[PDB]
Amino acid sequence: SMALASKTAIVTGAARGIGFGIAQVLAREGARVIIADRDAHGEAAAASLRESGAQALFISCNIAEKTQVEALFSQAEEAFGPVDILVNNAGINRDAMLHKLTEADWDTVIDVNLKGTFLCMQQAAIRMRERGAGRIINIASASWLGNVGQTNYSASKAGVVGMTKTACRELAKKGVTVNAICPGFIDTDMTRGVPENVWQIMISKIPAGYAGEAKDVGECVAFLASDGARYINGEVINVGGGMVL
Amino acid sequence: SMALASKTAIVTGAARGIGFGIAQVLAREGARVIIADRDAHGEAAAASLRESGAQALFISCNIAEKTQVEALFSQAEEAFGPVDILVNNAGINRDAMLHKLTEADWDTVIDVNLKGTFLCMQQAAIRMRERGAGRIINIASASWLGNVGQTNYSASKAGVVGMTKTACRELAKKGVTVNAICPGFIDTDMTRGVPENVWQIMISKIPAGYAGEAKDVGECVAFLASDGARYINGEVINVGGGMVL
Amino acid sequence: SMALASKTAIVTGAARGIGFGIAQVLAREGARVIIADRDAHGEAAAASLRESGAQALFISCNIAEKTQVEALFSQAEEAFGPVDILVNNAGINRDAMLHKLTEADWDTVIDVNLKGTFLCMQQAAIRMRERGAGRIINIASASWLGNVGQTNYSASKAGVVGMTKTACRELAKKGVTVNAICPGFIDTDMTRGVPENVWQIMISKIPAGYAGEAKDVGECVAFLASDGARYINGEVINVGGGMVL
Amino acid sequence: SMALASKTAIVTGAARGIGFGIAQVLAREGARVIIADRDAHGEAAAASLRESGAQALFISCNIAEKTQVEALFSQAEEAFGPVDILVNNAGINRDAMLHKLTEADWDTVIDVNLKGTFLCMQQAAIRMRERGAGRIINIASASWLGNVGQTNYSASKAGVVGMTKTACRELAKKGVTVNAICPGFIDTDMTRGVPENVWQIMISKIPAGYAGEAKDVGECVAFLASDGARYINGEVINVGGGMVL
Repeated sequence: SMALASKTAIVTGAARGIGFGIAQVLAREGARVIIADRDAHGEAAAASLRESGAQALFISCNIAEKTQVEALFSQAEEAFGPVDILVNNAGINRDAMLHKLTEADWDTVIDVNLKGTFLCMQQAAIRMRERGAGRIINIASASWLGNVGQTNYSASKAGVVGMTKTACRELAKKGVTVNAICPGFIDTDMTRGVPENVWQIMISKIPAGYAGEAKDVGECVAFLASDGARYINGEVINVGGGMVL
Repeated sequence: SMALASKTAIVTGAARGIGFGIAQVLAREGARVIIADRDAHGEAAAASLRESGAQALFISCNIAEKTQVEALFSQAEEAFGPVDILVNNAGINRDAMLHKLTEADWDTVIDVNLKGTFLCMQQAAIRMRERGAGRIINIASASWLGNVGQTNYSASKAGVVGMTKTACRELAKKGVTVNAICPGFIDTDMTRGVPENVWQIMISKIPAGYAGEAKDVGECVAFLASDGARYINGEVINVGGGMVL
Repeated sequence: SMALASKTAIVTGAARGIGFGIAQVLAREGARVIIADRDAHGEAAAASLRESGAQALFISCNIAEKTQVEALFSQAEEAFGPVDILVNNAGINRDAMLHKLTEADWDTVIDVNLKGTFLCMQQAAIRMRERGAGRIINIASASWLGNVGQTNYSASKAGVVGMTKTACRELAKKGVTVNAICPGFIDTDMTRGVPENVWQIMISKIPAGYAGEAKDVGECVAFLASDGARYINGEVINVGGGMVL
Repeated sequence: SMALASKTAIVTGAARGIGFGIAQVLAREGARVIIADRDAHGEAAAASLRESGAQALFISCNIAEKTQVEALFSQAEEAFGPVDILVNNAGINRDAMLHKLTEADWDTVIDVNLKGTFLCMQQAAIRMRERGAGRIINIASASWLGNVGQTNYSASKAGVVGMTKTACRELAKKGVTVNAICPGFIDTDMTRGVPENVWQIMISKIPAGYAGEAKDVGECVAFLASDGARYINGEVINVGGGMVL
């Protein structure tokens, strides 16, 4: 109980899906949570958390724009005090085969997934290194080591891993940990359109024999955010039931 | 509080060092703990846990002998009920350069570190797969990807990683998780004789800038042992403050 | 001798350094080589190859612009016929600590190193998948798993690894291999420009005890480009004398 | 042509299968080859190489016994001069699920695959470090990161990777490289003996869409053995057409 009592956390992309489950678990452990998203459903997400007794706020933000990320952090800190935990979960897909991928679809995915994560990491780092404490948890993807149709997405999520590791080397001596999680196949409100035949193939690749839930990702986030995980830094942890993509 | 309430754990090699810190954290979270070791100080270790309010017992065992591992599990279960958590921490070093390593020093390290871990995993697996639940956590080493003077030790700990991954593939569908932890440079009661100059070199390789404590390893074990970590399987998690060996 | 006889290769970033050594080895093995670079010294590079008896041409190109990459490939094929081998070596650095990295310096490094590599891979893939044969060799970096001061560079080079792996999955069945090489510490004008203390530290991290040459990278490229390496696909091979960064 | 002219190689486990394909390619490149095996078909293997124009000799050896490995190296050097290249390919399987694996089947696989490889590496290292040159190439397996039914085999082959990396760290400064290859799914008499459903499943896991040949592994061995690969050390290279097990 209360591993993260009165810590302030920003979770990007947390209106739905994996990010909302992360937010739920952080709130369960006592964190005050900022849901940062472009999706207006973020307000309903924050309200759901509040209804359960947690303190939460939605801040509408496009993380690809530095000025908006700056404003996000300033507003978060005005509301809830210093940001102790940043979870970079925001990510989009615009899949296409390598020979067909448009420049626009390339650009959009790199801008959100990779640049947006950099911009948020940067705002956290500026603050956390001065304060001498912090947690940065990046949500990458099982696709970081390749997946058909995901030239842009795999580039973006592998790039997040590289930044995770660099950031660990720069920030560990300041009392900050920076780690990445790679979810496996997670069944959420954002995967309700996966065809049955495709689910069967996915499940066949999972030793556990079932698709995970958003809260499985959230439990790992909450551990990494805790004081107990002070000596885990620069790691890439799969939360996937053994699945190899 | 009490993430492992009602659970029973065997920790091998837990009389001192990293293993004892693992046992302390599991006990803190409510597990009943069997300290399995050849070291007679194991009794004092179990007594220390009892003095702190935990349920703990020492069982003298040489994990390289199958009959002793069988007896360990039968006695553990007679005392404390079904073993929910196995932590394979026992390991020894008999270091030598590749061109100098004696056959006896080879044989001893493989027998304890690799065969002993297999024998304990096997006794856990037989039980856990029938019961439909379990946790196996193997303590490997940063040396699994090579270290001067450690042909035998690196062989043994890399071999533990291979078995971890195999066991995940076999046991995940039965409700068991199998994961490995690689400690970095951890300062314990078993490293009090490391020379100052050698510590300085070690610390220079750690981004965090300090050597970890046995309880840092224990926190990660306790998370992996928890119900919250049900979807983490087959992983190798470094607990080393960013250190690359 | 002549493992790549009358194959056509484009090597990006080949005016100097690692890329020029790659070009030298490909030419030694009989490839006709396009040196593609922004650096005008590319002409002298091509002339050096020609003086040795090889067929080589310099094409001035900024690989961050899709139109220039399209023109590069069309010109290459008009001169030397179908492109059998693409080596993506072009890359820039604009290093800075995470808390100090300007948006322009982020943007520029991603645009050249990551987007530019994608655009070249895409032009190769369009052609090679129709022809039923090809080689794509991406030069990543030891920094892809982190390096102080290299948030942007490490992002870009880890992203190249993700794309390498994706491309293998899409193109292997078409007779194309896609692989990456991570040079270690290679003796070039750029590494000779680091401070003396940094040079000594780097040599102390290399088991071989010396900094490699550009031609060492070239030998690995030439093997992967050969018919003998038809079954090596999606790999990331370090050419670094054992160095772990 | 003739990348390994004047060199002498020992290939263990080279009577059949992957090891014989390795021997063929080394002989094609001009090496004198010792086939070291327990299998009496080793004589026919060496005769086939001789019939093709190569220098080759069969030496019967059980690599699990140190005295036999010592005799192997002494006899090899009496016949063909200093051993420049050691390829550790010998390995056996005694597969069984973790909960069923007998002690004898554990013991035998570790003794051959892991101890035997150590003993051979040790005899090579003693010699090569004094001479200031050498190549050690260990054949591991795709199973080193887990495979159902292969607790013992996966332990043994992961252990080989650990030793490879250790040996690189000790021997690189003496002019020796130590590397490992992990074959994928290679078409041999042994893989053709799997059940139909397993064959189909395996082909579906290979991006290249076909099972490789023993000579594909041999091509990678021959490159690593060459002077051109002097700066590749401590690597684990998959020869698998992109296959992830």
